[PDB]
Amino acid sequence: MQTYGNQNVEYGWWSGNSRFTDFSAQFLAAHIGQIASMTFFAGSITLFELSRYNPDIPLYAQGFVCLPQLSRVGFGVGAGGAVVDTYPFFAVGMIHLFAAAVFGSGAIFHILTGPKVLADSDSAASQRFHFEWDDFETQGRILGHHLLFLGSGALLFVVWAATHGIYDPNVGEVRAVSPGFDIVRIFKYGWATPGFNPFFVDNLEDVMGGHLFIALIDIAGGIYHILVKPWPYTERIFTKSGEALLGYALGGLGLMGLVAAYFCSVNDVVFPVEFFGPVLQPNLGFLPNFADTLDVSASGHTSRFWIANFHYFWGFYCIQGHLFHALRASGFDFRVLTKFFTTETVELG
Amino acid sequence: AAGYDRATTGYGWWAGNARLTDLSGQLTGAHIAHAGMITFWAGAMTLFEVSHFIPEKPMYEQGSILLAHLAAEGFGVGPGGEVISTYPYFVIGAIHLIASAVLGFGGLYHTFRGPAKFEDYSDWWGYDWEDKEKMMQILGIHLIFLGIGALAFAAKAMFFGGLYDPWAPGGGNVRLITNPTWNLGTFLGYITRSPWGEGGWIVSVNNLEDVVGGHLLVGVHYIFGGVFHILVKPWGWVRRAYVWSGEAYLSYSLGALYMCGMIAVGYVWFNNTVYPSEFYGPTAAEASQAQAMTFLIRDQRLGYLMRSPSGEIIFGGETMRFWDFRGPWLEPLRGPNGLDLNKLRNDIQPWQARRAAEYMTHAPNYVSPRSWLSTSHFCLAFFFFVGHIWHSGRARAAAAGFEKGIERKTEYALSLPDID
Amino acid sequence: EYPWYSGNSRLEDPAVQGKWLAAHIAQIALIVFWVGLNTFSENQAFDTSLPMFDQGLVLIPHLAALGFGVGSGGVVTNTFVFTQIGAIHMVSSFVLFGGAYFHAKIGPSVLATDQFAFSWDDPKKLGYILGHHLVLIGTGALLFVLWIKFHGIYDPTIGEVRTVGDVVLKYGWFTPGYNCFFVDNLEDLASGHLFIGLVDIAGGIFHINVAPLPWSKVVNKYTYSPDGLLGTAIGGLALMGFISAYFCAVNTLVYPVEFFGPALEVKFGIAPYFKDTADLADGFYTSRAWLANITYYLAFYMLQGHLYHTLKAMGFKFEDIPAVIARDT
Amino acid sequence: ASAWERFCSFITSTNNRLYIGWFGVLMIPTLLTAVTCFVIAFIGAPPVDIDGIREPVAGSLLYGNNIITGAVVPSSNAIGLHLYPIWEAASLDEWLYNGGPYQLIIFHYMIGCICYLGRQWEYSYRLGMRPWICVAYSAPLAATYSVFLIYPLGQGSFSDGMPLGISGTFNFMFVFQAEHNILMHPFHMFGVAGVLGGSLFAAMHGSLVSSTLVNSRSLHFFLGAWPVVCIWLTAMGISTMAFNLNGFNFNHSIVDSQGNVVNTWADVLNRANLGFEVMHERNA
Ligand code: CL7
Ligand SMILES: CC1=C(/C=C/C(C)=C/C=C/C(C)=C/C=C/C=C(C)/C=C/C=C(C)/C=C/C2=C[C@H](C)[C@H](O)CC2(C)C)C(C)(C)C[C@@H](O)C1
Ligand SMILES: CC1=C(/C=C/C(C)=C/C=C/C(C)=C/C=C/C=C(C)/C=C/C=C(C)/C=C/C2=C[C@H](C)[C@H](O)CC2(C)C)C(C)(C)C[C@@H](O)C1
Ligand SMILES: CC1=C(/C=C/C(C)=C/C=C/C(C)=C/C=C/C=C(C)/C=C/C=C(C)/C=C/C2=C[C@H](C)[C@H](O)CC2(C)C)C(C)(C)C[C@@H](O)C1
Ligand SMILES: [Fe+2]
Repeated sequence: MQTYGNQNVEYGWWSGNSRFTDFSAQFLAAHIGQIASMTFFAGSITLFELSRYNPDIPLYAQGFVCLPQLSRVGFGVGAGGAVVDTYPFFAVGMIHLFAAAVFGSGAIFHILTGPKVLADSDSAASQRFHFEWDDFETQGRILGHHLLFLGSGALLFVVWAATHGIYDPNVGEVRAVSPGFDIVRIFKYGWATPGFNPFFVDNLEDVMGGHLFIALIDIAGGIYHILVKPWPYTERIFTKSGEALLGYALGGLGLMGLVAAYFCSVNDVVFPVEFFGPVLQPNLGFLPNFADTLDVSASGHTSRFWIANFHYFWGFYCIQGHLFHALRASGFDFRVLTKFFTTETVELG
Repeated sequence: AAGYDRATTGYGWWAGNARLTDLSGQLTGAHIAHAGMITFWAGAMTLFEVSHFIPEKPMYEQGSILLAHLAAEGFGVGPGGEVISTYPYFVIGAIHLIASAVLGFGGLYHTFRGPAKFEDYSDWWGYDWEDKEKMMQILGIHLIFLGIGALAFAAKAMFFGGLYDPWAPGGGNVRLITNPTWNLGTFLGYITRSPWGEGGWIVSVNNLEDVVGGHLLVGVHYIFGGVFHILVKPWGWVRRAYVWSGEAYLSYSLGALYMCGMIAVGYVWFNNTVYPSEFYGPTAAEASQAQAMTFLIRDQRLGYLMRSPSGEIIFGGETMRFWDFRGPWLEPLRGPNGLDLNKLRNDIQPWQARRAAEYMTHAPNYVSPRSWLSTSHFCLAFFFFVGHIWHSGRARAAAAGFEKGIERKTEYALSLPDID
Repeated sequence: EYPWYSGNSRLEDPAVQGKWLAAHIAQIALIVFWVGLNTFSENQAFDTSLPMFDQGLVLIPHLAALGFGVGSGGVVTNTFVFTQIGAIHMVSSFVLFGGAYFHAKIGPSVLATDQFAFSWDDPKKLGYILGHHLVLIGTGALLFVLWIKFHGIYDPTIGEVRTVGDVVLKYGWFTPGYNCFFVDNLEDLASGHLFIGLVDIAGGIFHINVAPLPWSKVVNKYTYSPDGLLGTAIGGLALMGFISAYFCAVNTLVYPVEFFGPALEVKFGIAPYFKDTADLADGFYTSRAWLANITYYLAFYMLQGHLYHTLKAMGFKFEDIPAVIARDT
Repeated sequence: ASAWERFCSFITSTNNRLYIGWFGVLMIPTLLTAVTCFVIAFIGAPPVDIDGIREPVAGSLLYGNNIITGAVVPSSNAIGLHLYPIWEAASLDEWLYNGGPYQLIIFHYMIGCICYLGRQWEYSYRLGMRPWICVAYSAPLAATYSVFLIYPLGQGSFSDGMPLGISGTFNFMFVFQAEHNILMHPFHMFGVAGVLGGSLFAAMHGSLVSSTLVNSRSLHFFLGAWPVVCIWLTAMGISTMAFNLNGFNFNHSIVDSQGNVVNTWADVLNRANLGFEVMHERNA
C-alpha cells in the first residue's frame, strides 16, 4: 500500500480492502473471487437474456449485451442475422456458470487453506508463488505467464474463426475467414494512413490478420518476460509498490475502455448492425455522449448505445482512479488539500 | 401476599398493571392470556355469525363482518359472491376457540404457577428492558414470525384456493393468482403515490396480482429484517436516538398501531377490491355511481352525464365528486376518456344492471359493515394516538428523572435568565 | 456440548457411535415409509379418465413409466400394482424401524462386530465401506438393466412397453448426435445403465480391495473428518439433484408426455425456474413442473448446506461473524 | 461548537422569547402560510363554485361581505378529495374559482396544529415538568380534525368541510343537523354536558379559590380531565357521523291501537330536519 510515513495504519471498513495488501494468499483469493464474479456475470446474464428473448422484436431493440456478442461469434445465427437455434447460447452460459463455480471454489480454498502469507506455508511449492511488492524479477515472470494466456486466447479466436467460421455482415452470413498476415497493412493501420483507419476496419480478413499478429506478439512477450529480468532503467523510472502497479494497470485499462467505447459506436463490421444496431455519433456537450442516431421513440436504445456509454464512463473513471493511485504511490497525501484556504503551501512530494 | 399493594409498589389499584413492569414471568403470562382473549373473541364471533347466517340475504344485509373476511379469502364461496356451505367458517371458529383455550391455560400457568421472573429460571427467557441487544433479538424473532405469516397468505392465494377476485369476468369469482407482480417500479409507484385524491397511497390497489406480490415482498423483507436484527448490534447513533425502557417500547408500538389503524380505516372505506363489495356492500362512491347509473338506465328506457374538469365523460350532479371511481360492474362500460354514452346505450349486461340497483338500495335504518369498521377503528386509532403521546411523554420524563414532580429546592425554571 | 435444537450434533461423538447408526436406519425407513404413504393417498385421488399430468401424482407417473399398468399408451387398467409397491415399501419400513430401535437402545452404545466399527480418520475403513456401497449401487443399476431386458418400459415412439451398443464414449463428448439430456432411444438408456452398473461394481471392488492412495490424499486436504465427509456427500447430492432436475425438465423419452406433460421451458428472473409450455388451467401445473422445480431448489439449498458444512470442516467458525461486525462498527 | 451543534443549541434553547424547538421548525412556516393565505383570501378573493355547478358563491370582504357574513368558501365539489396545488392548476383565476385557497389554508393549518401539540410537549420536556399538557390539548385538535379533515373524507369531498367564516360555521351546523340529526346523538349530548359542566366547574373553582384566598390534587385533576374527555367523545361522535352512522331516530314510534300514529316531540324535530334538508339539496 502507501502508508505515508507512519506504518501500521488503521483502515476503516469502507477502505477495508487495503488490509490484505501484504497477505499473498489472501491476495490470490480475492482475485480468483473477482474473476469468478466476472464469468458468473457472463453466464447468468446470458440465461437472463435468453429468458425474455423475442424473435419478433429485432435483437438490438430489446435490452441485450450478450445475445449480440454470441450471435456475432457464430453460435446459432442464420442468414441475415437470424437467431435460428437458441440452444448454443444456453450451452455457453452454462459453461460459464460451471467455470464460475470452479473459480469461486478456488477462491474460498485459498482464503481458508493456510497462512495469510504465502512465504510461511509449509507446502514448499506454494512458496514458489510468494511474491513481493519490490522484486521486479518475479513480477516480470508473472507478467510473462499472463501474457502467455492472453496470446493463447487470441490464438484460440483465430482458430475458431478459421474453422467454425464467424459472422460477416458484409457477406451476410456465418463464414470461415482466412487469417490474413501482412505486416505492412498492420503498420498502415498503426499509422492510420488515409486508406486504413483503425476504427473503420472493413474486412474481417484484416481483423483476423491483426489478431494473429497480436497473438504472436503476446506469446513472444510472455516468453521474453519469463526469461528476462527487467532492465535497470525500468527500476529507475517506475516505483516498486503495489499501489504503483495498480496505477499502471488502471491507466492501461482506462485507455482500453475508451478505445473499446469508441470502437462500439463507429465500426460496423466487428459490431454488425443487425445485432447491435445502427452506428452512434459522438457528441460533446458538457461531457461526451453517444447519440443513438435513431428515433428512440418506441424503440428504447440500441445495445450499442448502452455498451458505448457505459464503457466511456468506465474508461473515464478508470483514468481518474489511475490518477488517484499514481498520486498516492508517488507520495502525495491528499490531506494537505485541507490547507488550501490558509497561508500554508498546498504541496508535498 | 407481598407486592400486590400500593405501599410496596407505589401504584394505585387503578394503575395496577404498572407493577408488572419488572416481573418478567407474570408479564409474559398477561400477554399470553390477552392473546387468548383476542382469539377467543374471533372464534366466538365467527360461531355466532354462522349460527345466525341466512343464505338468501347478502352478508352486508345480514350484518356479518367476521364472515366477510373469510369470504374475501374464498373459504366456502362461489362465483358472484355466493356461499356454497358455511362449514369452513365453523371450522375456523372452532380452531380459534381451541387455540384460545390453550393460550389461556398458558397465561394462567405463567401468571400464577410458573416462575415469577424468568431471570431466575434461565437467561434466554430472562430479559431486562435496558438490554438493547436482547430487545433487538426478540423483535427480530417476532418479525420472522410475521414474515412467515405474510408468505403464508401469499401461498394460500397462489396454491390453496386463492382469493375472491371481484374483477373476474361476469362478476366476482374465486381465483388462484398465478402472475404476481414483482417489478420494483410498480412498488415504488404505489409507495410514492399521493395519499390525497391524486390517486391513493396504497389504498388504490385494484388488482389481486399486486396484492399477492406485495405480500410476497413484505414477507421476504420481514424474514430478512428479523435475521438482521438477530445478527447485529444497534448502531451508536441508534443507541443515542431512542429511549430504552419498557414504556418507551410500548409507546413506539402505540404509534405504529395508530398509523396502522388509520390506514385500515382508509382501506375498508375506499377499497372495493380487497374488501369485495359483494360482501361488505358498496362503498360510498360505488353507491353514488350505482344510483346515478340506475337513474340513467330508467331514463333511457323511458326515452345524465357531463364533462369532467379534465374533460372526460362522467356522471352528473353530486356524484361528480366520485368521477374517478373504478368498479367491476362499471369498468366494462369504460372508454379512453370516460364512460361513453354510446356504450351505455347498449352494453349493460343483466348482472351489472342488477348490481347497480342492489347497490343503490344499500347506500352506506341500515348500516353497512364498512360504517361499523370505519367508525370503530377511527375511534380506536385516535385513542391509540392519545396513548402514544401519553406513554412517550412518560417514558421521556421518567428516563430524564423528573416524572414524579418538580423538585422544590432545585427547580430549573428558577435559574433561567428572565426574558424581560 | 450442543443445545437441543442442534441435538443431532451430539451423534457426532464417537463416544455414542451405534446410536448414530440407528438414526440413519430410521431415516431410510422414513424415506421408504413415505413412498408407501404418498402412493396410497395418490391412489385415492387419482382419477383414471383425466390426463395423468393434472392432479398431484408424482409417484404414479414414475410407476407408469416403468410399465406397471399401461398398454397401448394413455392406458390405466389396474391401480393394484401401485398399491402393491406402496405396501411393499411401507412394510419394509417396519423392518427398518425395528433395526433402528435395535441399535438405538438395545444394541451397544458404541461399536468400539468391531469390523463394522470404524473411526473418522481410518481411510482403509472408509475405503472398504465405500466399495461395498458402490457395489450395491451398481447392483441396483444392473437390476434396472435386467428389468429392461425382461419386462421392458413404456416407450412413446413405439407407443407401448418394450424390452431390449456402447457409443457412451461419444455421449460423454456431447457431440451433436448426443447431449444425453436429449436421449430418445431405449437401447441408449439400457446400454448406458449397463455401463454405469459395471463401472460402479468395478469401483466398489477396487475400493474394498485397495486403500486410499497418497496422490489422492494430497488433494483431500480436510475431508478426513465428520464435517468434511458430510460436506462432500452433500455436494455430490446437490450435483445429482441439478442433473435430475434438468433431465426431468427436458427429457421426454424417460418422462413421457402422457404421464408427465410436455417439456418445460427454462426461464430466468432473479432465479431460475421452469415454465409449463402447457395450456393447463390457471393455478395448476403439470407434475413435471413440480418435480423439476422442487428437485432443483432442493439441490440448490443442498449446495448451500454443502458450503456451510465444508467451511465448518476447514478452519472457519461462523459464530465469529457478528464479533467481526462488532469491531468494524 | 460544530455549526450543526450551534444551530441545535440555538433552536432547542430556553432563552428565546418564544420557544421554537424541532416541532416549531415545522409549526412556524405552516402556521405563517395558513395565516397569510387566510387573511388574503378573507379580505379579497373571487366567488367560488361551491356546488361545482358553474354558479359561484362569494365570501370575501371586497366582494360585499362583512365579518359576520364573510367566509373562505370550501374547495369546489368537482375537485373531490383531489389535492389542488397551484402548480397543478390550469390557470390562477380558475384555481381560485375552484376554491384552492381553502385547501391551502386547511392543510397548512392542520399540520401546524399537530406540530403545535408536539412543541407543547417538547417545551414541557425542556423545562422539566410532567409532559401532559399536550394530552389535554389533543381534544380541540381532534375536534378541528373532525370538521376539516375526517368529515370530508367520509363524505368524499372537501365541499362538505366546514367553511372558514362565522356564518359559514352556522350554515355547516344546520346542514349537519339536517343530514345527521346530531342533536339526538348521545356523543353530542356528552359534549354539551362537557362544555356546560366545564364552565360550571371553572366558575365554582374560581369562586372558591378567590373567596378563601382573601385529595385536593384530585380536584385539579378532575378539572383538567372532565371537559377534555367530553370533547374527545363529541369529536368521535362527529367522526362517526362522517361515516353515515347517524344518531338516534324515534320518528313514527307510538301508533294508535287501530293503526293511526300519534305525534311526539321527535316527530316535530324530524319535520324541522325535513325543512332544513329540502331547503338544501338544490336538485334531486
Ligand atoms: C387512552 C389512552 C391510552 C392508550 C390507548 C393506552 N394507555 Mg395505558 N397503561 C399500560 C399499558 C398499555 C398498553 C399495553 C396499551 C396498549 O395496548 C396501552 N396502555 C394503551 C400500563 C403499563 C399502565 C397501567 C394500566 C393499569 O394498570 O390499569 C389500567 C386501568 C384501568 C382502569 C382499565 C379500565 C379501563 C377504563 C375503564 C376504560 C373503559 C373503556 C371501555 C370498557 C370500552 C368498552 C365500552 C363499554 C362502555 C361497554 C398504563 C397506564 C395508562 C395510564 C393512562 C392514562 C393510559 N395508560 C392511557 C392509555 C396510566 O395512568 C397508567 C400508567 O402507566 O401509570 C404508570
Ligand atoms: C514514455 C514513458 C512513459 C509512458 C509509457 C507509456 C504509457 C507508453 C504507452 C504505450 C502505448 C499506449 C502503447 C500502445 C500500443 C498499442 C498497440 C501495440 C496496438 C496494437 C494493435 C493492434 C496490433 C491492432 C491489430 C488489429 C486489430 C483490429 C482488428 C484492427 O482493425 C486491425 C488490426 C489487425 C491491425 C512513462 C510515463 C511510463 C515513463 C516515462 O518516463 C517514459
Ligand atoms: C480435482 C479437485 C477436486 C475436485 C474433485 C471433483 C469434485 C471432481 C468432479 C468429479 C465429477 C463431477 C465427476 C462426474 C462424473 C460423471 C460421470 C462419470 C457420469 C457418468 C454418466 C453416465 C455413464 C451416463 C450414462 C448414461 C445414462 C443415461 C441413461 C443416458 O440416457 C445414457 C448415458 C449412456 C449417457 C478436489 C475437491 C479433490 C480438490 C479440488 O481443489 C480440485
Ligand atoms: C436446521 C438448522 C437451521 C437451518 C435451517 C435452514 C437454513 C433451512 C433451510 C431451508 C430451506 C431454504 C429449504 C428450501 C426448500 C425449498 C423448497 C421448499 C422449494 C420450493 C419450490 C417450490 C415449492 C416450487 C416452486 C415452483 C412451482 C411452479 C412449478 C413454478 O412454475 C416454478 C417453481 C419451480 C419455482 C437453523 C438455522 C434453524 C438452526 C441450525 O442450527 C440447524
Ligand atoms: Fe387553582
